[PDB]
Amino acid sequence: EGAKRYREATKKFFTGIDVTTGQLFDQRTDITLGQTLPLVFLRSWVPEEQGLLGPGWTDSFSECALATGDRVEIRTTEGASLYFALPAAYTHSVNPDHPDFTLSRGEQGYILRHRDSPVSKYFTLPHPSPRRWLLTEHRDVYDNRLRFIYNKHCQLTQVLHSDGPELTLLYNLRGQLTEIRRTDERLQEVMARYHYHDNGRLAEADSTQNFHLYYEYNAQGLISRWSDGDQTWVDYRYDKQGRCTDSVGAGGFYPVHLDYAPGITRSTTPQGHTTTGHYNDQQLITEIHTPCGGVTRYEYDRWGNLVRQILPEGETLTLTYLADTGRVTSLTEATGAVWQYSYEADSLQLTGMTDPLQRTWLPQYDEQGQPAGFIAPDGRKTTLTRNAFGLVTSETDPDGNSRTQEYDKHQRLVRVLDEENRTVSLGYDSQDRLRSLTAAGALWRWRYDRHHRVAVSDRPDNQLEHFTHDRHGNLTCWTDARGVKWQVEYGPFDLPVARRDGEGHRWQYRYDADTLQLTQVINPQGETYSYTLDADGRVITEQDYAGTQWHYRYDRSGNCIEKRDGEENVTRYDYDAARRLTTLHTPEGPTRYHYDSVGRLLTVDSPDSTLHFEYDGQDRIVREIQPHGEIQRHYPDNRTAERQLLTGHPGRWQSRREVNRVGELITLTLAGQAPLTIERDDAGRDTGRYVDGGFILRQQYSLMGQLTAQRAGRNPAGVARRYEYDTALNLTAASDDGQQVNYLLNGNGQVISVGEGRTLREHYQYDETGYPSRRFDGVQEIMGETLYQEGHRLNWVGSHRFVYDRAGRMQEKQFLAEGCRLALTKYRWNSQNQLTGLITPDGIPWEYRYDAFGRRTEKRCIQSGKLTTYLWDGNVPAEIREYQHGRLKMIRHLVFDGWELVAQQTQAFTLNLDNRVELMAGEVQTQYAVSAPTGEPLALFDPAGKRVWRRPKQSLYGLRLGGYGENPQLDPGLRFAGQLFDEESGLFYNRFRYYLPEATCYLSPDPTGLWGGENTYRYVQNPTKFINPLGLAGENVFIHATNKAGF
Repeated sequence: EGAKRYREATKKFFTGIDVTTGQLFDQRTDITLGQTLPLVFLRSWVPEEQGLLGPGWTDSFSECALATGDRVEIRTTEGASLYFALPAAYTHSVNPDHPDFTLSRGEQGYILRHRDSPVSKYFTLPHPSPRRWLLTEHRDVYDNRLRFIYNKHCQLTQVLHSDGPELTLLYNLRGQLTEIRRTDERLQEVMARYHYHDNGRLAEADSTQNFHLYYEYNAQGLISRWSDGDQTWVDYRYDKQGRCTDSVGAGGFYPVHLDYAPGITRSTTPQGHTTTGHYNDQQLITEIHTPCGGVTRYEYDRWGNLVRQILPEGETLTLTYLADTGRVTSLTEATGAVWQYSYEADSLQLTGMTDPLQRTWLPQYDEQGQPAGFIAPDGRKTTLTRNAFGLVTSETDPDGNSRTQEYDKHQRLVRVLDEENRTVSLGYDSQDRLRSLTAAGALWRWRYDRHHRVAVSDRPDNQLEHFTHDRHGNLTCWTDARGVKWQVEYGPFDLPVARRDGEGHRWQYRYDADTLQLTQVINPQGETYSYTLDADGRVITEQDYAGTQWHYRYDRSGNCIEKRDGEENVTRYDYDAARRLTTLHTPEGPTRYHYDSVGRLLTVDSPDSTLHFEYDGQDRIVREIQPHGEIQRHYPDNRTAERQLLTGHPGRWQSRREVNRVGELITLTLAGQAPLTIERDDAGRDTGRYVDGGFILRQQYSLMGQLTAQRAGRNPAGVARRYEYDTALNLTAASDDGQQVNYLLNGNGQVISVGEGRTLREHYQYDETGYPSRRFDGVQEIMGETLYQEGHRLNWVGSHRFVYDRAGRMQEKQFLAEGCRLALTKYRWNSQNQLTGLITPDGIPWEYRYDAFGRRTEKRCIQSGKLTTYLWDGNVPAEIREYQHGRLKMIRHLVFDGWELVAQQTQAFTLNLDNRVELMAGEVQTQYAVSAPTGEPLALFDPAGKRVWRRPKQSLYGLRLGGYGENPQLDPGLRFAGQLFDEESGLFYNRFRYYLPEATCYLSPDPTGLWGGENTYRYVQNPTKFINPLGLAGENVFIHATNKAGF
């Protein structure tokens, strides 16, 4: 037939070119406006079609309908038309091959609507001369409109949007469209420009909001070369039948060769690796063969609905349909879980979904049939409200909490009022660019360049930050409020090839030609980090800056089934058909995972521990079983939670938390004690905690949200502190009781020196890579020239020499004094997680055990009888117990609010009779904490308000350099956020890695890789403004202090 099936553009497979036809796919958006319904000028390439922009180019404004007396054809902006049979005996028609569209008869012409959209298109203007009907408007069910106005001689001159926006089209004497201008409330802004070759084919397309592109054509009127005009281009060569055989981009990117045969298309790279398609007579892809092997197969209904998918290992996903509706009723996963759907009879709109656990959700619909909330499985309704224009003005939860929105006369959102009656106010330029935002008495403003990109930001503090974009919209330079410049450079495809710090040091990147994945990083000291890719683009080996290597192997479907490190340790993985990890094999044994029908973990079994979980209804966890204890969460209410810990000398601990309708803790209650009240500001920051007639804490914040003061005590000595900040928001000074400390920083915000009363206490220097290593003094003098081996691995630190393992772990530490004999500290790493495993100091050994999540469970020393056990409530401890000679010394129950300690209870046991009795069981004592921003506890207070413990004096990077005060036994054991102190070794325990304070570094390389950061052994850039709470990736403690160009 003289037709081609319509495809939805998500069912098409591309290389470089549509594999099924050898046809170039180009589709570019040039304008985008409007608030209620969108006004979008989009153009696409279809060589044998015409419209605005001349031969070959067609666009959203030139859609039309044709009617051959009883059949109607709609010419959409895709490569094919829609066909409908509409006799004079019928009001509406549907075609099973594109069942989303319905065509209905109109007053004059036809009306086309897509099921899941509110917008309908009216082809109701006769073109004077099958019969051609022009597009005349779009209309919402809300009677919003977008009107197309034609002059005499049937040119489109204007497009009017009922909100306000309004476009004028302009033509030259040859009728060629040359410009589109926005002509709206005395505006004259030019929105796009077009230029043509002498033959009238489109030569250029300059778009204010988008890109400037150029086009060249071969002698057969087919595209030969498009370019950015600066560094990007792709080149195309064609066969005698119009099909594309070769493509090459700039820089050697995307090199493809295509071979065509009837039913089969194979595409090959310059290396000879070949992908193979198969497709059926409807141009639906049936098999894909990848170059490493592996065959994926698809099977279709007679109307081209996908019914079955088989992955190359045999995972089979099946579907079933409601005969001709095109509506899916069952989806069966490869694990056998069945999902079920049902639809309304009169109109094919979803009335219910059932999941494999027999929970049912019911969608709800307003008048005009637009969604209006849902009924949850519990029977609890959520509702929505809409103004006369269809904009959501109210949303409501079954608790009665509600969120409210208000709209300008141009239907722009101008005020958002949230569930806690905090308000945000917005402001707009005449061109609808977001000009202003008022959030909490802080006012933000922005200015824009001629391409509608942010030029200047004007912060609440009256500071100016400047942005410079290239013509393509890549942020080439950022200038912060100190005038330091951060710069980054872009290559052939807006891939960044280099970036330069404010100190001026430069980094470089290299990309894979076939896939544009990152394959190399060059250090400012010339060291290199590298990936090697498979034929399928999988990473099969990576190599570290120091030259450590890892190797991987994969299965047919793409899962990773083996890892080999450089110590010859082979880790293996087995997966279920849903790609969940199901077994882990290690030199130390198997670990087994078990799941339910829905993907919820029920049991992890491991060489030395077992975890169990139970869930209740809303996928809250209600029980956990761990080694050493249990947790039982009650949840009596939507805004309450009660936790009980049972451990065992049987012990129990209870707490209750209450929440302020927006998720923030506002009260804490410990069983035997009067409650603690937490106050919240309009930004949700904690401004104070108090116990009635007792402890009170008060805190102040700047308009940039940084903490500027703390005061605490028996309000009616405590702590009394102040902070000062730079204009780039680095901390410059801190003071307590007048003892001011001063920090000075280089052009990276790294502390050069610490002065405390004009005396210099500490100073530091940094190398070209940012490692906090070169001459430094905190407690001893560290020299810079013997600090590192080959790749930021430690060589000499004072009188200690370090030896490293073949796998890049630290293996020994040697105190080579030359006056004393050998002192050796030994570490015994395992393989599952580079867990420390064991340690031998100058004498007595110590051993550690871990859970199945990487969370330490024990710490034992058999020689002296010391054991420490831990119970965990998530990413932070819940209970700690400490034993010697088989009896308790201490127990700590701890409550956290984020990474910041809020309260602590402690019982202290001691035998006094020297008889087999656990004597003098003491009384629980509650302490309330005051903490620094980066998570270090500063002081602890009695509920009555008396201070009972105070932090010793401390170095920038954590070294203790004062003495212990009163009550050293009440020290919680916490350092920066996420870390615990090990006094036997002087190491700070992060979850996945161990930190050495004396060297500012971790003992082992990053568990993830370059995702964690470019610096594999560095802890953090600045201990006073960053935290690293898991061992994986550092983050800013305050928002608005983040680097906007990236790092």
